[PDB]
Amino acid sequence: GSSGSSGPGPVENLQAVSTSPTSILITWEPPAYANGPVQGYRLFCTEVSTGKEQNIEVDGLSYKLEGLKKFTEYSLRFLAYNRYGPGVSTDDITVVTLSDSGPSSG
Repeated sequence: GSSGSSGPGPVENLQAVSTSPTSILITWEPPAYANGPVQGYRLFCTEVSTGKEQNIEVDGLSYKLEGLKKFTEYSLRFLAYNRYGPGVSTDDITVVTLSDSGPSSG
C-alpha cells in the first residue's frame, strides 16, 4: 500500500502545567531534527484514576485544557505527526491538577 514513512522527532520546549483547579497549559514547539514538516500535533489525555484516554487535535503552540477533575493525577502524551505519521512520542506527562480548597470556616 503506502510504504513511505519514518515518523518525525519529539517536539521541543514541551511543558504542561495547571494554573487552576481543573486545567492544563501545554506549551510545545516545532522540532528541529524532524522528518519533513508537521501537519500538526496530537494530544492524548488519560485519567489514571479510571484509565480512559481521549484523543484531541489542537493547533498552534499553546492549548489550555479544561473540564478536568479538581485534584487527580492525569497523564497526557504529546507527539508530532506529519504526512508520514506520528513519530517518537514524549514521556507520559504526569500533572496533578490543582486543588480548590483553603479558606474553610464553618
